[PDB]
Amino acid sequence: GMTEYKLVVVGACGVGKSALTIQLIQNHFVDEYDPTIEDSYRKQVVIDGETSLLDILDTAGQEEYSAMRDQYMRTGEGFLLVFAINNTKSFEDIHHYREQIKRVKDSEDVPMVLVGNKSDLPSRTVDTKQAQDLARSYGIPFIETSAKTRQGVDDAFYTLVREIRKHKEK
Amino acid sequence: SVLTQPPSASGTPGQRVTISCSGSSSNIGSNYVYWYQQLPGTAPKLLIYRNNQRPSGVPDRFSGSKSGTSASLAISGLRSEDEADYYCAAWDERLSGWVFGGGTKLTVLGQPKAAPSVTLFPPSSEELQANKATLVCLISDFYPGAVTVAWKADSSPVKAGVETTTPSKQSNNKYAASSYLSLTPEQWKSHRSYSCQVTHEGSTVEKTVAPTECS
Amino acid sequence: EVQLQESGPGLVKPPGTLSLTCAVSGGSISSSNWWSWVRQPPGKGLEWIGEIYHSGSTNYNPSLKSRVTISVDKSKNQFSLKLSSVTAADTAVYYCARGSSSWYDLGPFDYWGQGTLVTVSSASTKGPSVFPLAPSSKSTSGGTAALGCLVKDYFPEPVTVSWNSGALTSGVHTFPAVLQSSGLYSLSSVVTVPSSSLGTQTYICNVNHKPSNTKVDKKVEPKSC
Ligand SMILES: Nc1nc2c(ncn2[C@@H]2O[C@H](COP(=O)(O)OP(=O)(O)O)[C@@H](O)[C@H]2O)c(=O)[nH]1
Ligand SMILES: C[As](C)(=O)[O-]
Ligand SMILES: C[As](C)(=O)[O-]
Ligand SMILES: C[As](C)(=O)[O-]
Ligand SMILES: [Mg+2]
Repeated sequence: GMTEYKLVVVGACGVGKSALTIQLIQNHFVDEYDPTIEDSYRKQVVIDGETSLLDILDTAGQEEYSAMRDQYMRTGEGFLLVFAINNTKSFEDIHHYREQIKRVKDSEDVPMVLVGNKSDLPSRTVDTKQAQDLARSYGIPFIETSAKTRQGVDDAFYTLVREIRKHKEK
Repeated sequence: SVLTQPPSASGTPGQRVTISCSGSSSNIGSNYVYWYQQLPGTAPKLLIYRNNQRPSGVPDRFSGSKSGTSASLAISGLRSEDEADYYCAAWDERLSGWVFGGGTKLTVLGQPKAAPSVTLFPPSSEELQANKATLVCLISDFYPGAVTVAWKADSSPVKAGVETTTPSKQSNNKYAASSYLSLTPEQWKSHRSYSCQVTHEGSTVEKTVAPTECS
Repeated sequence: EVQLQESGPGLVKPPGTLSLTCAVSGGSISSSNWWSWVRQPPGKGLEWIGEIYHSGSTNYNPSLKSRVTISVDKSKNQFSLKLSSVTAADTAVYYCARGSSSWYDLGPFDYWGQGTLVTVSSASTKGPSVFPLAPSSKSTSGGTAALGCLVKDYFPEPVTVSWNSGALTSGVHTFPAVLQSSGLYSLSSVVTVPSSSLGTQTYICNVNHKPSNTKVDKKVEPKSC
């Protein structure tokens, strides 16, 4: 009954991976967090009444192609594809992450959620409809999050968990 | 240590060597085994996890296995760089603690003989001002890690005031040692000569210093 | 690459309490890992001390349970060790480590600190006397010459030695210390340099003895009558 969900948060540098993760765990906004730190975190939550154990891997940059690093990622059951809305290139890298995720799990069917972060900014360079379209071509939801105001943070993570249930219960 | 390993293992280069680790039902019988490699002067490094899986930089020739209450580490392509201490570890249900084996020092046999370099230093003028006198004999880069050091006041052997370390493995699998002779400034100034005499595999290197000389 | 560094007194007198701290860099103390203390008596094998999780939960080696306390300080991103009623049996190298990953188990010790020798004894700290080992017109080896520093009569270990404040790395050989019958240690550090630079280049050995909070920079100059 006490079930485990292993989530991986991926994305380009500065998109808010550490920001979104720490908001979910420690319930506050970290201003300037070390970009190199890659850690796992654990949190007990109640999603749709079910008490769940959340293990989240907040990835940090230097992507590697050692076998163990692949083994490290295969442990992930869901993947938050995170980009910033004021970063045109972080959105262009989304497919570069999705291809690598499918490669390590060897599957065309991997639970993922597309996340546009920093939705509190007045300046925006990535249109919402532009990301709606890309999400449909993958079959995954799209969440408009802001780690600074904690808007849609739980919504984005909880959705990834729900996208995991509809995979082991098929 | 709660687990049991042989204190030492030997192997000629190229051959396969085995290191055992004996436990009981509380620890190895019930739980995963992990192996660690420790080079001289450094912290241990994970070598095998979950009985038989390898981390990065751990080559093909390292393999582990677990049967019953017992575990084994196998090294096939034995290189000289494998000289190290190896430790097994496991969780013990009865003690509720992590337990280790006593460790195994692996020795790679058949390495070539090397004669020691020897440097002998007289007392510095500064130490003499402080009414002290130490002769320093430094001995490095020798294989079979066994030497004997004899000191000579002129021609007569001197044993009082001699302190000699045990040979210790350097970073290049060779050995180093040093020997110190403590004298009074009067003893130093009286004799015409002092000598450090190092014997290694039947061959001897003797360095000599005198009070009168001064570069 | 999480990094751990242990800091604490090098000498503790018996009945006293050993206190050590591990500063953690490149990783949060609040990650889902277990923070361990391990020790190793010199020349002997490893021995586990205890564990702590960031929530405050601990597991201690049963043989040490009554004397051990492990704490976490998230504000400083540190965890610490307290070992009371020390005896000579507690003389050892004490590593701090991180493991039991919860995301992907690699064992209890994925990452290690470097070490810091803790000596439990009844004798008192003594800082070293540093004397130059001047290269003589005898101790040369052609285009190459050996010079050094004699580090005498210190307690406890360790002493570390660098040359020219780290700019001089190649050719350095610091020898293991000798334990004299007086209970005091002595070592030598030597460096090989071109004998054509003995009049030009300055050579200074940097001797560090943390147990007595002493640093000595000793100029080693050519020998003169
Ligand atoms: N305004 C705003 N800034 C954010 C948000 N999320 C992250 N940031 C900022 O973006 C910078 C980098 O975020 P970070 O979590 O380190 O991204 P990471 O490199 O992927 O881990 C930080 O200085 C944050 O202050 C957000 O939702 N809104
Ligand atoms: C590859 As490793 C034992 O430094 O986690
Ligand atoms: C066993 As050692 C402690 O001699 O490897
Ligand atoms: C915290 As544990 C010793 O059960 O990995
Ligand atoms: Mg980050």
